[PDB]
Order: sequence, then C-alpha cells, then structure tokens
Amino acid sequence: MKVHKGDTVLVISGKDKGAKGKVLVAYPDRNKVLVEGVNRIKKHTGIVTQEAPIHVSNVMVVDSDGKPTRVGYRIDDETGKKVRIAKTNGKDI
Amino acid sequence: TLKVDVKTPAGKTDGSVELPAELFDVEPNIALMHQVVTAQLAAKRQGTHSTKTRGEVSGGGKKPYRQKGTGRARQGSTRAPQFTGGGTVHGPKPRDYSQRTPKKMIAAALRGALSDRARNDRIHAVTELVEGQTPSTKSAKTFLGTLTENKKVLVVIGRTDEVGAKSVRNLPGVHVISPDQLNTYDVLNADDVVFSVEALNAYISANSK
RNA sequence: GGCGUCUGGGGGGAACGCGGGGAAGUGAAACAUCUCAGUACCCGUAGGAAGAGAAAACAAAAUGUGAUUCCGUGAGUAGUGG
RNA sequence: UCCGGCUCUACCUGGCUGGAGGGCAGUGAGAAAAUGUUGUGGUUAGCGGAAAUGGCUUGGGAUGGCCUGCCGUAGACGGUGAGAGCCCGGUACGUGAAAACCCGACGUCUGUCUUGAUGGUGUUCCCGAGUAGCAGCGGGCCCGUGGAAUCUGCUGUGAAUCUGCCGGGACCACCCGGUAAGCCUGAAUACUUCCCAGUGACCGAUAGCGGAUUAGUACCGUGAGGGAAUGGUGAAAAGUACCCCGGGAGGGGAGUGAAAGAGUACCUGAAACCGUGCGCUUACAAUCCGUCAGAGCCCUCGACGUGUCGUGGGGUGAUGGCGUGCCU
Repeated sequence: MKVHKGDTVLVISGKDKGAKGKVLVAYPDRNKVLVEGVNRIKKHTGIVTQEAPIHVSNVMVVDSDGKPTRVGYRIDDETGKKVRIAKTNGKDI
Repeated sequence: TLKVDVKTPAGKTDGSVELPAELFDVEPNIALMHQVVTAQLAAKRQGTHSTKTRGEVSGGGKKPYRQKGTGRARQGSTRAPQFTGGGTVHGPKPRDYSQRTPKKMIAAALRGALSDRARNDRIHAVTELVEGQTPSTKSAKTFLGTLTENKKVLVVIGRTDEVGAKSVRNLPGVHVISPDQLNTYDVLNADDVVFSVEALNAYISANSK
C-alpha cells in the first residue's frame, strides 16, 4: 500500500487531521489502515472506545525528521532489492 | 492581402508571411458554415443505440390463452408492445449520421472561418513552438501567453513537429491540428490560430496552387 | 470367410462455405401459371476461411483485352411476365 | 566441367547410368520429414513514473469559495467523508521473460540441373471416349418452350486428333477467338462461441439481455417446451450499552450519529386507499352533484376605537335561477 504495519503516519484529512500515529493493522484489500489514537469510536459493549479503519489516502508516511512525504522506490543494484525512500529528503524510510 | 509577421520563441520578429486574399479575405457565410459544422458533428456522432422490437425479444411465440370465454382482452402474444417487458414499437436502431456535403461548400466554409479569424488579426505565425529536441510545457505556455491572452487557441504544426506537439499537448485550452486536417469546427471553436511557418506555407501551397 | 498384428475413424461447436432435398401463411384485392423463394427447415461435409481460378474466354473487324474472386457503375436498363 | 560404370560380346564410332566440383530451389501450389544458432522480434506475469500535510472561511468531513505557489512528453479516467493535475490507483513516457508458444534469419538437411545447350530442313504418329454431338423428358440462365443459343441431370444413340473439334443467342457459308472430355494454386472476400483494449448527443431496476438480486433459477407441463419476481441505511456499524411497559412483537426514556423527518420493515417518499383533531354545514327532503346570485358563521390583511368599513382576500355555505357524464 506504500504504507505498512508498524509504520508511523500523519493524518492529512478527516476529523483527526494533523494527529500523528502508528499503523497497527493494514488492509490491502480495503485500502484502509488502523492507526493509534485516530478515528476512535464509541461502541456499546460499558461503552468502549477504540479506533476504526481509516482510508489510506488520508495518511502520509512521516519522515525521520517528522515531515510527511510521498514515498518513492529506489532499486538496490547490488542485490536486486527495492526499498522505500522519501521524496522530501531522499533518505531511507 | 494581409500581412502576418513571424514571431520566434526568443521573442524577436523573423519575417513575414503574405496571406492571399482568396484564402484569408472571403466574406464569411453564416448559413454555409453552420451547415458544414452541423454535418461535421453529425459525422462525429456514432449511432450505437439499439432496442429489441416485438420480434427480437425472448419468447412470446405462442398465443397465451383462450380468446373467448375468459372475459378478458384478446392478446396474440406476451411480447406485444402494450405488455410490460414487451417489444419496442419505434425504438432507436443503429444508423449512420454522416452527410455528403460537397467539397466546394467545405472549402468555402473553412476559407470563411479563416478570413473571419484573420480580419480581427487573430492569426499568428511562429517558427517553432519551443527550442527543439526536448518538450517543455513551461516554455510553450510562456510563448503562447506572449502571443495571446485568449482562453482557447488552435496550434497548426506539421506532423513532423513532435517537440511542439508534445509541448503544447497538456495545456487546458490548446488544441493541436495538422495543416492538412484543418476544418471549420476546429477553427471556429478557437479564439486564436497559431500557425507554424512551414505549416502555413504548406497550407497556402496546397490550396492556392 | 477366419486368425494375428499396426495405423486411422466415431462425438461437440455461435456465425461464415460448398453440394443436395425443399414448403406454406402471403401478393396477385378471388386463384391454379407466377410470387413468396430456392426463403424457412432438413441432409452430407470442411476450412481458418471456403468455393472459383489459368480460356475448347470475351470482343467485333479496334493491327482490341488477356486466370479467378470481391466492391462501385452499367441499371431498375435491354428484356422477361395469366 | 572432370572421373566412372553400362548400351548382347572385344575392337574405331552415337545414346543410357553413377561419383567429385559448380550452381538452383525448399517445408512453399510448384516433393518431404526433421535438427541447431540467433532477433530488446511478438504474445503469455509486472516495475518505475513530476508537482501542496499551503493560508483564511463554511462545514461532521474540503475534493466548495477567496488568495498563494509547483509539475506538465503527465489537465485520460476512477477512488478518498461534497467539483482534486500536485492524497491514492494511475496517465504521458520508459523499462522486463527463467520457461512455453508464434513469427523471421542464417545453417545442417532435402531434392534438383548439369549425358548438356542453340538456332534450322521435309515427311509418318500423338494431343485426355461411352466423351463431344444428336433425340426424348427436366433444371437454371433477363429468357415462364418460345425461332431458343451457352451450361447441366436421367434414358437411348454415339465421332473424330489439327484441311480435328468447340464458341461468336435458331441455322448455313466466310472470317475471328479458343484448344473440352486430367489435377493443384496464395492475396484481395464472409463471420465471431472465445480472449484483450476501448468507445457511445445508447438504458438506468415496469428500462437495458429472459436474467444488476438463488436465472434459464423458482414454478408450470408426462414430454418437446414455457418461464418469472426481488437493486440504494450510514462516511464509517459507530446496527441503539443501560432502565421501564410487555410472554414476545412493539414502544418510551438513555445513548451513537451532522441528521434516527437515516433503526438492518432503513436515500428521496407522490397518487390511489385508510385514520385522528379543528372550523362551517346537514334529520319536511326528489340533488350528471356543478355554475351564477347569495343570508349566516369562522379566519385573515389595512384604516379609524372600544366595533365598523374596505379598489380587500379566504373556508363552509341555508336559499333562488340554470343545467340530459366522457369516448367511439
């Protein structure tokens, strides 16, 4: 999805826009991800409160220096691998 | 006899192109141009609309029930037009909308549109859209802005001018046509016409010969 | 004719091809010649296409064209028809 | 070209047959089956791919409005909480095949000509047989038997080999054209069960395929066969925890939601049809049920006082006049 489980992202749209979080579950089928502390709902169980899936277009992968970016791919010609890079700085993400 | 001075992307005038009177000074004919563009749009439209008549719907090959004794209206099939799910009486069918407009009418309409464009000096001539060998939409946009401030423009360049065609391709109001494919609809739809020098010369040579 | 041994066939498929058999409602304001129509349907067969194809040909005195096939004209013409 | 072996036998002469160069062709109609190398040649999976977390404001949410920039060989099209080139999938543009298959190319391979080629002179033989022609009965040609040529089926009869035969719309003569009774032949042409990529002044759930939902299903018929109906909560289920009435169903509070006039009987919610509340009217009355006058009661808009008129408006209407539904 260009975003992975364990990646930390910044929400760029919605009610919780501007809040940082950590992706815990991603759904390649639905283009939706689950992030820490965003899109929390109030389900009746007491009334529990937990996150709800948010579309992947609403999040941006944050950089090492805390700057959201679009992610790009560079190919490691030594071993044939293909790793993600950030387009704001070019550093490995 | 109208004069058009050639402009270069560097911003300096190069020379001049002499527009013949019989090609750029004819009196526009509104009715003729209207007929020509209507025929053009009719030729563009594809008639891919069809409906199943009473004979092409599935089933309905038997007379339903007793004509008499029932006390109901007499029916010959369950696919009759009045029946729900029945056939269509006079529905759309595939057809061709192209019209056989004479050559002289089309040529006269194109000449009239071009002469109307030239009368208000909306005709511009350039050597090249951008510096060659590499498309550059920014340079082309800047040059077109210098040439005119209108919304819709028409760029007429040769089929070998790949760099210019690719450069002016993405602009929202720019339409690219070939010199031998000029038509009334494209000329009239555009506020300004930008002619390549080789394209303009080719058009004049092809027509006035 | 029997025995043994090898190689083939058998059936399915929407349309298109070729060769055969082949209606009636209909129109003619009736109807039988005629039309509908060699249509509908049936039979035997293929191929990726099939069929035709190399003059025992047209033509009309032109010191003329030059296998077949397909498209446009010729032309709804010459004609044919209770 | 050279060499060799044969034309009963050996010797001098002309013709057959093999072996070496040299060509010439090829999976082709012109014979056939194979086997290798090579082509960023193709097809059968993919990858990369520019530029905004921009400011103010409305909003549940910006993808709305105003104002700033940026990319553009990329402003095609979709998605994302409302109209997004700069959020995502992507697009322009470049890239990619281990293996299989398909196209070519060069080869092994195969045949084939070389025992051959040229232009001259006067005579005998051959040039596709139950075939052509004719006769009878038919078919099809513009031609329906007609003066009916060409082509063709069945039955009889049945020739010639080049001064021969056939055709030139009955037929005869002359000229002209051609050479039947043997066989193969690519391209131009027709089509789409199926796969791929798109398009639409085509439909949008009584439409469009019969079939957007269990669809040739349910169901009907012994059978061939006939053959339906049913789409939309919300951005996300956050699908109403808990309390109360009730056996439940259902509902009232409480919550979630921007909205429950979105509660899984769910977008919008018309008409027919059925209720509830209020105002007027109706039990001495012969009513195509309306229309024209019209008392009374109720409501409402102005002015002046305390209710009374007015270039007023509405609802219901006692009562009088008139009045024989629509369509074919």
